[PDB]
Amino acid sequence: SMILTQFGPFIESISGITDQSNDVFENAAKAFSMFTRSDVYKALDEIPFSEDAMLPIPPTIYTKPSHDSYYYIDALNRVRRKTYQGPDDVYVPNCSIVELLEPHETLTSYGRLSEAIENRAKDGDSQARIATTYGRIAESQARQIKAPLEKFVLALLVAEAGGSLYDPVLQKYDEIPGLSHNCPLWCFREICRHISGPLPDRAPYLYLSAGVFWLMSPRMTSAIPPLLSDLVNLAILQQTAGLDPSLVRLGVQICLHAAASSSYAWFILKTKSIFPQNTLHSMYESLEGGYCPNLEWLEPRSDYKFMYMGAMPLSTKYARSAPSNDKKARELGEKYGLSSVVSELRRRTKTYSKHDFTSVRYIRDAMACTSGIFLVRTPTETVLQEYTQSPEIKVPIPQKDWTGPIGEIRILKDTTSSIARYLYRTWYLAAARMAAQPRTWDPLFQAIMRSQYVTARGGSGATLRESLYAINVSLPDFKGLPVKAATKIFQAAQLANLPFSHTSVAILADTSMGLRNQVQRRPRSIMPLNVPQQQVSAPHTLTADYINYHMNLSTTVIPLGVYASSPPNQSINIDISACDASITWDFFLSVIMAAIHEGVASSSIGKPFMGVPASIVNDESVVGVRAARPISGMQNMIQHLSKLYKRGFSYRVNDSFSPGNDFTHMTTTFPSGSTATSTEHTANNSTMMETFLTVWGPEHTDDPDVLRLMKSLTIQRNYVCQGDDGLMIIDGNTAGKVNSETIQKMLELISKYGEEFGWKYDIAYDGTAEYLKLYFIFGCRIPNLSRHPIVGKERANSSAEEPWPAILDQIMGIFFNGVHDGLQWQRWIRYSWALCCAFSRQRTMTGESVGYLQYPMWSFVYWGLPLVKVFGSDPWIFSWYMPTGDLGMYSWISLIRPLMTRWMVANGYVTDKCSPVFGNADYRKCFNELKLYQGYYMAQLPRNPKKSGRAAPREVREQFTQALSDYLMQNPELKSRVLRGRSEWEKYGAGIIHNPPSLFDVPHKWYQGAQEAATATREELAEMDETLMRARKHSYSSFSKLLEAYLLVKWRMCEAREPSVDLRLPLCAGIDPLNSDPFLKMVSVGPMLQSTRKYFAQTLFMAKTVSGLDVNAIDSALLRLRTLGADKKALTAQLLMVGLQESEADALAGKIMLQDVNTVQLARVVNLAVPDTWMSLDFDTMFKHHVKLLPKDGRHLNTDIPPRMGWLRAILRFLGAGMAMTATGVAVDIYLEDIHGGGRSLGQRFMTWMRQE
Amino acid sequence: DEADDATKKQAKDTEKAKAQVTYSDTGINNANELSRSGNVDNEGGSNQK
Amino acid sequence: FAHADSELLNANYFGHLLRLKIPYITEVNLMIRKNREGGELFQLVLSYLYKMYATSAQPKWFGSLLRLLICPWLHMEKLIGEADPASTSAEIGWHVPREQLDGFIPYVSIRAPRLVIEELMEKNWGQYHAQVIVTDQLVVGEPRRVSAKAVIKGNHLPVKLISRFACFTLTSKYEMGAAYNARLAFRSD
Repeated sequence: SMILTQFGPFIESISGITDQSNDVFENAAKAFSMFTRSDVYKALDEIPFSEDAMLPIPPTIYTKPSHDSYYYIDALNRVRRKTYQGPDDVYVPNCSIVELLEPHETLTSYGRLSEAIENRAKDGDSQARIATTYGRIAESQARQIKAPLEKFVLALLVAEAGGSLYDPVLQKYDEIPGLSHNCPLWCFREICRHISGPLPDRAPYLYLSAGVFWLMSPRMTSAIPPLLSDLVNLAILQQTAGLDPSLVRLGVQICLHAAASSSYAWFILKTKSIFPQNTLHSMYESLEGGYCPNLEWLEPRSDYKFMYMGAMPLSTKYARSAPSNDKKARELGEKYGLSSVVSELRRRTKTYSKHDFTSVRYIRDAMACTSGIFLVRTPTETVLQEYTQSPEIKVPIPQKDWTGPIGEIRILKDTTSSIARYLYRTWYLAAARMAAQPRTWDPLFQAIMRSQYVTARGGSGATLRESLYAINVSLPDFKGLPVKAATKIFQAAQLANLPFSHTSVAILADTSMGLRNQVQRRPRSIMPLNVPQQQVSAPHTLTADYINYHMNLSTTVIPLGVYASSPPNQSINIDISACDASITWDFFLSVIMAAIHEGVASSSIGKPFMGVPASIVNDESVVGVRAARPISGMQNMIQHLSKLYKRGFSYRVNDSFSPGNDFTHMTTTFPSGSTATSTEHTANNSTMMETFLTVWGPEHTDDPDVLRLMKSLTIQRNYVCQGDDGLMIIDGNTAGKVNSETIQKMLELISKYGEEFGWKYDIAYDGTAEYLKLYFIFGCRIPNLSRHPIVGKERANSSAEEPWPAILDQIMGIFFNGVHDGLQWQRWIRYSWALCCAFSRQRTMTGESVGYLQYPMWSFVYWGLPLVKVFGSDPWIFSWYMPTGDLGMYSWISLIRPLMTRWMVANGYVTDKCSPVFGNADYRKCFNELKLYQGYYMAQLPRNPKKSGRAAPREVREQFTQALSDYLMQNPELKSRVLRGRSEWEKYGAGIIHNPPSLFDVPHKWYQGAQEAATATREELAEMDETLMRARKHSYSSFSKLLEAYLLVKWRMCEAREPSVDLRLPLCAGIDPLNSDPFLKMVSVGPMLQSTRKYFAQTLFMAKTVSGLDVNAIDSALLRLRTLGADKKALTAQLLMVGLQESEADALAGKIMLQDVNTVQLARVVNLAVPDTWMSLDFDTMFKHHVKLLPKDGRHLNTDIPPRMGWLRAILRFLGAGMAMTATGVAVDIYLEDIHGGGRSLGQRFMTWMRQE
Repeated sequence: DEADDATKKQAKDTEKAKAQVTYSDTGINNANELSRSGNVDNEGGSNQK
Repeated sequence: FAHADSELLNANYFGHLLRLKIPYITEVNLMIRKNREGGELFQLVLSYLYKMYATSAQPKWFGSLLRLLICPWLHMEKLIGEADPASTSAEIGWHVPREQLDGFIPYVSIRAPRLVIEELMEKNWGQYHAQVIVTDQLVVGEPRRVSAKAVIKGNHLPVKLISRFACFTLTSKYEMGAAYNARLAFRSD
């Protein structure tokens, strides 16, 4: 009622009752900024609840002991925590935050970590350092949320106070239960009330952007800020993902038991798999009916092309013959005292016996309820726990099987009984066939190899420059630059003019750390490498790329698992645990470096690689002879890289969360962020699975069934792997599904294969497929809602976060992750309304002058949030598969344009001047009043702007850019061809675009790419404020040239496309006849069915699509110079500024003058793009067959296009398909009505805009 | 099962995980072979009692 | 000294690693010794298990480490075998300013001629710092010095910052309570 007194018009404005207007938008936004936490906590007291949300809370959360017994000091003064229950108990305790605290100076009830304890810890006291470690890690756990916490639940109450809505297609009220029913708001309300108590201030903590302020209640524990994020996550999902009460109540019970435990994040780790194991891993186990897709492989088994050959029914034979799950899951529930939850989940799972929509929705509802916090620990725990792992090799390579040394490499013998000879054979032949290619000695290929690894995310030369000072080489420091010294670009410009022998001992330096938190996992510790170490590992990446692209070729996502999950085709999921740590010099890296150093010997015998000269090392490879043998370039790089692989890696660890912790220690783990990590892991996974199936399997079996199975399986036909993991497809034979006992015996034989040479296969076999963390059962896609939380964002550093226009940038990503998942749009997109309205006003704090900021609603619709009612239209009228930007804006205003023009004369805005789009009305007095024009151009304004540019002196700036040009370009044929292309382009083609994509942009581009993370403080933020104020105070007179160019054309929709797939088939979780728009659109157009990573690769015209610069911009520049005139030498020179041999550039320019471009590629002249919401759906057949020109009424003479400038057909394809997809309901065949100007006038206006881009 | 036990003993005597010289699962169909057991007596009946 | 270099690789060992190999047959040297642990056959089997356990890395011969230990000091004995110990000796280590119940811990000792030490004095020894922990268990040695502990924090000391020309000791102990946060400095006569 109290909320209703101020939000009367707005709650009904977004619920489809009245239309959305700028007036209630701005009044509501005034209200959205005007709040207090007491004003939010009147609300949750105000709403009465129906007791189905009520359940007991144990009292052991609020009383938790002191934290002094949990931490101790190592013998090297390392602060590490004491483990009580297993070595995985290394996380944040849940206890006693009120005592190490000092109150704020004007917020007398909120407080902060004490300054005295910080000073005594900077002295070096024991207990002070322990206390500040616990305090800072509690702050870092409490920080991991996007916006402040109450703002989300406020937007929840504003959106969801409207009650149940009216579905326009289904013509009924939805039975999403009201806000008075849900468990998590009740638990949130009661925990906040009991934590406040007698205090007048009611919030448990306050979120400033740097760190949080607490509340001085003696019953406060540190488990509360992740718990409230989980509880508001379950409350925000239940309203809009169509949950039941019961699974939400079970998830809330598990969160309460998580707070009751001795450590919150540790329990969330150890119970991360109760919900999949009882429902998804144990599904149906006896069935009688359903429908499943009948996919069929297209015979070349490297191309990954598919065919949907219809639906097919099910029978009793296709019941789950996977082994049991009862004893292990009951033990897992029994060990932690969660037996009621696992018994309830199993009782409800055993009911279902028919594969249809409701069972898949139940699986999605059970997967959605796992906790969505980010697990966090101090970085010293990460480094001292996960890096101490090391592989055990039960059958090593015997010491007789190696020859003597060649330099510091021994060769594996030919007469070797070990299994490593197949790895040696594979990597030998791969190295020889790599080095025999004439592609590898292309200087453009060398230049793109050097351009590959010097990325902006490059760090840790932080002891390299000290070690290079320790070997007495003179490095320029470039004093006077606004670069930071840590970037890899600055480091490569240091190492530009130095011989390889001087930087040879630069290889054995260390590396610092980079931390990334993950959903329900241990925190990922990414790590860089320095410049000579990433240079010297070039055969190690080239040979693995040749494996993954030419020899074994597993794969460089969804329809693969839709095939592999189809019920006659079982699948085995293969995960390799600790796959970085389990490759060392003991087995792998020894035989890898031996095979590469031996395989590259022939075809590169004397010639050197980039920068690295030839050398000589002596050999003793035959026992009788000893000599010195000349060494080529790539062999020499293997010689230098082998020292580093033998020694192991030291890591320079510095955390900000605990003072006094500073250490290095050696490790043998493979580095995560190298230039050859994922390709190397795929290559080794593929090679070991191959030599498994072809040798080691048949050597250790007696069963003809298992032997007959392993003869038919091969990695070329039945095994797909990415990174470390993958699945293995088992085809269904003639008699049905393959017998599960033989598959079980082969599985327990794969585990014995792994325990020989170091690996530890994590193998799950349950009749489902996991692949790149996407879970598919019976050919049905299931989104993991718990993987994408709405509330939390990953923060690793303790540095303060971004300014205002980025927290509003992230929410379009929130809405799009809602789009990719299956949500009831009736309350989800209305929640997106209330939230994005709530984030719109800011209250800047500039000196003595009061200024306010607000984006209009039309900006939010320009970014991709489709409207509910426009100007007297039907409620719930638009779809969220609309394009973002001008194409979208055009389409949904064109769907309503007559009714919108007729609404213009309601409250009459009448003008004599008759326009072809509007006629009776004027649009200025309407649209500049409603800030549609201002919101259109204000959405067009760039977010997160910054420019430091701290007065670079010209001499040392020029020396930095010249050294960067010298490092990127060594070979002067590249310089000659790019100066030749520049000169010919300024001769012929310059003038029409005045903006070239050139290679000399890249030294400048990397120069400012160093200062893309300078985060200067005040002046450009105030400059952003001034630009937004002047762009608000303006009054435009029209749209842009693109949209006014679009407004001339018209279309017409009818005759309602035939269905692509069956309607009864469950294809995706969360779309069904209950979710009318996305499921109905899915059945209309059909799903993707293509690999869609080779489709976009076929689109781009570049010979390998590798430049280091924006290949979309090169293809756009070539097409824009094609369509406007511009004699062929302009295109030759434009290609030569990217750099070619002057001949293939000329040939490709003469080609691109003439051939017909594909439809999707011609977006580049007009800067369109397919939205990512259309990636799940098919589009290509809709473009080729369901948006066509030359309508059913015949010619209209505003339908003809000349044979010259026929690209307008392909852009009108995008136009009609956007007009199809913006409408709710099915996709509809649309033909081309009048365009009012002709192809002449449309081509002239398009060329007129393409004069100035 | 006696051929199975001999195959396992051959595997333990060659100290592999699988006996290379195997006595069971051969190509010869030998579904009529019978080694003596305690089921049948000397007269020709069963030994349930 | 240890065995089977993966004993130094599995356990994260900081410091240099020198895989070495004796010029003699080890396996007959196993079974000659008397009163060792268990039977000598068991010692030889256990030695084979260490050798199977280790790696495939080509070690070295043992000669380089002893050449490094012994042979530089003979050139210094030929060079400065007749000058004075006061002006040709040096000493470096950690140094804490205040005085409670001056503090100095030996870190490395240096022999060098006069010009080399008078070049060594003005180098920037004040860059590196650590934490220094002094306990109160004095031991059998004659001067008043007590055992302590020191844990280096920043970067490590490079050998170019000693010299190419001076001759220093490689390995030493830390002998001089709470933490002190000391910084190291040079001292000589």
